[PDB]
Amino acid sequence: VKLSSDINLRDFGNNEYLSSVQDEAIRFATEQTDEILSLYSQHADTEGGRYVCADTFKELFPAFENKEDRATVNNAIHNSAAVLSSTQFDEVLKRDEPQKKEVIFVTGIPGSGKTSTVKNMMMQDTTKLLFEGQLARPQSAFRKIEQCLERNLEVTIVAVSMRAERASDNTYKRFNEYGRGASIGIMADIQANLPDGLKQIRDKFGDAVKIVGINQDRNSEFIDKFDDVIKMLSLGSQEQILGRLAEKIQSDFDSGKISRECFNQAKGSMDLESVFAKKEYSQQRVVTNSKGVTLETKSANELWSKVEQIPVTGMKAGIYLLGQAKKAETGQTYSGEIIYKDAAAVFQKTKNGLVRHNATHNEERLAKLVEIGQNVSIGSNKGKLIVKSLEYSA
Amino acid sequence: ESNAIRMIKEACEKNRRMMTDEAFRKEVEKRLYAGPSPELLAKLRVLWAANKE
Ligand SMILES: CC(=O)N[C@H]1[C@@H](OP(=O)(O)OP(=O)(O)OC[C@H]2O[C@@H](n3ccc(=O)[nH]c3=O)[C@H](O)[C@@H]2O)O[C@H](CO)[C@@H](O)[C@@H]1O[C@H](C)C(=O)O
Repeated sequence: VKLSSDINLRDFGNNEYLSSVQDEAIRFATEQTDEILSLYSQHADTEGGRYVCADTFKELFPAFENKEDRATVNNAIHNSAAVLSSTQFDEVLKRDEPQKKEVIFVTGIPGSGKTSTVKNMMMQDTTKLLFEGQLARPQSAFRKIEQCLERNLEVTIVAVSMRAERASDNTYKRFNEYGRGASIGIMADIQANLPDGLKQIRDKFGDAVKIVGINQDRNSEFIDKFDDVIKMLSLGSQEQILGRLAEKIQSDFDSGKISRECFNQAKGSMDLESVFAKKEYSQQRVVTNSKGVTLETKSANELWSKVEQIPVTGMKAGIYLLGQAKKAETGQTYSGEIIYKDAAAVFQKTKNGLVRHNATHNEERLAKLVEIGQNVSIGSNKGKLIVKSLEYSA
Repeated sequence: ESNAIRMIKEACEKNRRMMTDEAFRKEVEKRLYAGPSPELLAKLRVLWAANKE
């Protein structure tokens, strides 16, 4: 049994460990295909190889054995696991089994309970195959659906859905317990682009492919009609979701709700500073007084409503429009009182108006080095942060 | 309705039982992401060890 396709190499660059783990993985998958698929079918918890999934195939790789290594090696082995799952998909279809007429695809963001929902499905006499995998970039799924239709099999696509935040909590637990989490980059990518991929599938195949949903925010509510599935899944753009997830994993790390290892796996290869800089504070202002600071947002009706209040002593009265803040240029020093900060930004009132700093600066966390109400100078010498206090009594 | 759609709906009920019944949720989530079993892991070590370079 040969692999169904070639395994795409990723560029790891200077990390030679992952570059070697990738090559060991591709060699294994390519050369020991017969025996890998046999162990997948006859011996794993996979309904005799009918539950087909790239994640379950990762367990058959040596680099994936210890929980400590899984998050690190994941991206180096994944494509080998995915092509193995694709090969397995085809081998199950090759089995002449006239009774078995149904193929089910399960898709959704990591942490939404796709696999737990598949465990809760009871196999039937007509169930031929069950494939868990992303359908947000559906090019590869077109080939799978195509060869299901060639054999007059009934294709059903189940889109499991959940908020990014609740889904991210589920990956934290799964990482802490089993070393297997999910990156924010891929969580945002899947959730943002899944509506497009399902419509792409719907437009190409029509009624030949049945598309249903599971809303895990509404007590696992079944969604029959395709138009309702698209409304459920439309939970923001990739920029919004990635932005919200970036702020979430950072806030959870700063509060001590997750470890540094659970943070690094969730972050993955994202430059969080780059994400935070994209965040917009138009239609937003901070009102200061002797009691504290108050974040307010303005809606279309020209009304400010309170979003957040932080008690702080020693501040004068002021209104600061966060959308009109000048981005801090690198190299220079900005001296003034910190009027507001969050997971993304730090706002400092200088003599030349309100200045905005990114809360991270070259993997170095600015927000924790300053407090709201504190008078400080912030400057970066050779990409290295210098924060001095300017507090005095006289 | 097809068998598949019925199977999915029945899975959604057991997803709802996971929220109330805590003894059921721990029975489900124990296996899932654990890793290979000792029997499978024994077979795998022979497979990996027989094909080193
Ligand atoms: C988006 C992505 O890369 N990976 C995600 C996707 O895997 P999956 O759908 O199995 O993988 P694929 O790369 O989207 O591939 C899907 C299909 O594409 C063909 N193919 C894949 C790779 C390749 O080199 N050549 C090639 O031809 C092949 O037919 C395969 O079945 O969906 C899973 C949902 O259960 C996620 O857990 C997984 O992310 C976790 C966190 C992770 O990334 O580690």
